[PDB]
Amino acid sequence: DVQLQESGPGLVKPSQSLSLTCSVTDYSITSGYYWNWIRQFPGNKLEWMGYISYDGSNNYNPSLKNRISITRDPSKDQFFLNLNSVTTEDTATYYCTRGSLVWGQGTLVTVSAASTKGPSVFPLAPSGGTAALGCLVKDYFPEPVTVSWNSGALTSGVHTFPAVLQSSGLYSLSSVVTVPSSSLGTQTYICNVNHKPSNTKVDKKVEPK
Amino acid sequence: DIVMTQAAPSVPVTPGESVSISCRSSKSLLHSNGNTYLYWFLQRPGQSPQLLIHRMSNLASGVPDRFSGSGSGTAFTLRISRVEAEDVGVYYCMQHLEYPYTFGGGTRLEVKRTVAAPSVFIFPPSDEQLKSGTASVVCLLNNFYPREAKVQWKVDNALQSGNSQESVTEQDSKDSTYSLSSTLTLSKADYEKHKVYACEVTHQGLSSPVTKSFNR
Ligand SMILES: [Ca+2]
Repeated sequence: DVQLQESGPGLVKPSQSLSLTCSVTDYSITSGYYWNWIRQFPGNKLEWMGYISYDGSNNYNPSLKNRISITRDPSKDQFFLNLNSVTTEDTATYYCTRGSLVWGQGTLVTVSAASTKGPSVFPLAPSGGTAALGCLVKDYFPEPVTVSWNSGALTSGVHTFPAVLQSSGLYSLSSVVTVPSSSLGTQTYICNVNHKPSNTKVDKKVEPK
Repeated sequence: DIVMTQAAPSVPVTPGESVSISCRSSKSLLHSNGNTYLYWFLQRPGQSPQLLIHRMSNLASGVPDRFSGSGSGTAFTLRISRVEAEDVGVYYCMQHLEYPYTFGGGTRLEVKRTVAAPSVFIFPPSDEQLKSGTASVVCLLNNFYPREAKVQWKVDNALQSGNSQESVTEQDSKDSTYSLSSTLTLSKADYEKHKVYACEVTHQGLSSPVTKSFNR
């Protein structure tokens, strides 16, 4: 079935241009529908930015209309958001949508002069019945990281906490999982950490200490 | 533009009971065709918004019979019959009468479930981390309710202050509990000076405070 996937840099410098790509899968963008960009600010407010329609026609929110362009390349089933002259006010999660029904997963864009930095991943080692283990994902920028366990096979009992921005200006979170304490000797537990903004994947095996 | 307003930032509800989420529009959403152009969305924790209701009262495909929309031209209600744990998240109304489309500020659904004590866990800094000259000591509180908890760090029985950060998950889609991490940050030098690192948790579900500790 149809799916939408945003891609783009997680970081844009103040006063520069933000460019995001929506890749549409299993649908021809010239066929039908209106293709929207919607963004969600920190604090969770939603703003509709504009569309490109099936016929290449545009409508933009007067909020942005001088700074925004929505274009497309049907040879790749992609449509694009360009936002000029970004400020800190433009830091948000950006979603591409088909009408109101089909939404991408969203892409976070942080407006900042700082460089990207990939995370350090440290084990949180089980110190019974069940036991908790996890990964401490520290010193990365900007958001987000995603954390999976054993490549997506372990999803029950997982908590990945919201990131906290440290005084150093770098983010940190933990991901933890509840696990049978009998499987600690024979079962391998690896946390899969993905930091898209720096194109860094880290795999860390969490072994009993 | 049309301004969309949701007066309550959140609404409490006991699971199994019913709840109403309200929205107002600054202009009638009834068009010259009889349809009223109001959408309702749920955003569950970690996910994108999802369409529930379209044209004020029409159930979108896959959305249970428990959700229903009603209202006039300017005042709308999403009614959730027999609320389940899976219903948690933020509910947003959106008008699609005229461009620019606009959303209400959202209403979080808070499930008011029964008391549940936290399972507490403590984790020493890894050897890999100690190499960089910083020690992070993590205290984990799992699946508790209500949200309020007091987490106290004790190093050699000396109560800590100023040197920790907490993070709490959104209400869980499956059991409606919260989890919390508390990360204690010290230099390696400050870590090696002491022996007993302890996390003391106070919570309504605990008749007495649970302490977890380790020796360095
Ligand atoms: Ca703001």
